[PDB]
Amino acid sequence: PTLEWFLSHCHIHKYPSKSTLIHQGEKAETLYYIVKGSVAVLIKDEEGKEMILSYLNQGDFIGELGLFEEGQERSAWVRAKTACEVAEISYKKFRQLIQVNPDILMRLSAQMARRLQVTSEKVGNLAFLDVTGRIAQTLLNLAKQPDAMTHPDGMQIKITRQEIGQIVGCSRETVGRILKMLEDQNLISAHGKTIVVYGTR
Amino acid sequence: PTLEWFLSHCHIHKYPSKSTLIHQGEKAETLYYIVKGSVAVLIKDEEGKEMILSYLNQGDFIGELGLFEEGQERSAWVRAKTACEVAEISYKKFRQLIQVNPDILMRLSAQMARRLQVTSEKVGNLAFLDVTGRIAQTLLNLAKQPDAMTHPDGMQIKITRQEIGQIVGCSRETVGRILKMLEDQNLISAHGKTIVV
DNA sequence: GCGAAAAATGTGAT
DNA sequence: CTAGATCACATTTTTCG
DNA sequence: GCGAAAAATGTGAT
DNA sequence: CTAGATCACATTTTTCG
Ligand SMILES: Nc1ncnc2c1ncn2[C@@H]1O[C@@H]2COP(=O)(O)O[C@H]2[C@H]1O
Ligand SMILES: Nc1ncnc2c1ncn2[C@@H]1O[C@@H]2COP(=O)(O)O[C@H]2[C@H]1O
Repeated sequence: PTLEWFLSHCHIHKYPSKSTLIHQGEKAETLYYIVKGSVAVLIKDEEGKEMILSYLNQGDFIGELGLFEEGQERSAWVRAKTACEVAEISYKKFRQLIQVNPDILMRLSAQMARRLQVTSEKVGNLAFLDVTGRIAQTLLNLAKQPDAMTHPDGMQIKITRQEIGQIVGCSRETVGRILKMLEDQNLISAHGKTIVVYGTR
Repeated sequence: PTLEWFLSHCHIHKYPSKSTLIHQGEKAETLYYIVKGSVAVLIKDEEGKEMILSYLNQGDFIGELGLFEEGQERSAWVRAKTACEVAEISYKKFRQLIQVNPDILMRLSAQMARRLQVTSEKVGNLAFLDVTGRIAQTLLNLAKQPDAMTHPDGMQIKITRQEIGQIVGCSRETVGRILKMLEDQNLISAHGKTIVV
């Protein structure tokens, strides 16, 4: 399949858990593709707080927002979540490749298009909702996220309050008090391993 | 170049001051092109409010997200800040134009990455800044803009308080109560006009 | 599948 | 314990015929 | 090159 | 008016050699 033409030119490498895959600011060097495992992508403010903006899992393409112009600094931080294998090709060679088969360039644009639907939703969520709203919404998202392991009354996830405050944009104390709130209503069962129960699965 | 070959196949239309060229929610088929004019992409909440998620101008492709996922919704709302001239091609045709001269595709994919980029910044200005912070860089970015006039020494953009309010995500009454404060803290001077120094 | 050490947490007036 | 929202309604600024 | 209506605004506790 | 951040350390639970 078309993928294998790229995945052959693209050098697979092992990256351990927590291993800072890409750093913000550097200069657009390679094009990356996750052949096993997962990744987190985050930015930080005036200086200090990091905020997650997306994860990405098997089959995505990291760092492609340079590719179409020259001299772009890295957009943001990309830090491995679980250990993963991120294969890669040099920008210059990607282009030459695009012409010998452009239906992978097609496949890239797909991700570069959907990621902005998701991201424009985010602006939505941080402008129109309040933290309880964002949290509730996010838990549903994460249930959808491939990470989840089923539990006989809803999708299970083992994430942490610190991280929710980080995706949600709020101090982890408020995560503590709201996750408690949605528990004393039966929307949530929660001990480190959280299960947001919506019935159906 | 690749541009004039591409365009030709596009029914060209002249939408007037504040038309609605894409209603959010509806069906996707048209990949538009502003051959002249300017757009304001919005998102709206079922209850009253909206957020100016982007300005788009001449040269920009529009309604591009449908194209790879067959069967979809029109992500947001495109309105019209001035009389424009927009071109149009059926997606399934555009897809054929891809597979004969693949340069036009790049030009959209590049239109995207720059967007993906500026929007991810928007995300952050919301999770990290004061209203003052926000209004402030909004008065800066609004000067890196095709429609702003190089006033005596600096940029003179016109844009109203409710307008800045929609971009920022803050109330109108705060916006005014605040930007005129960036005047004592001599960063701007205004009067309908916002003569960012 | 350990248990020492490393990380996450939560509670309240302002 | 601080930032920014929410009240109507005249005064004020802007809109082209 | 000028006059109505029309958009937009400011404020002030809380 | 009202929502959440927040300071600081006991205590609880999750990571890793
Ligand atoms: N909003 C976003 N959503 C998803 N991925 C993003 C977003 N912003 C940046 N990225 C990714 O993060 C990478 C960091 O810089 P690159 O230009 O290498 O490529 C970027 C994209 O792969
Ligand atoms: N983040 C964004 N920045 C700029 N324009 C956008 C953004 N999100 C959506 N749009 C544009 O608005 C269009 C709405 O309909 P489409 O999804 O067809 O395609 C969308 C884009 O062209």
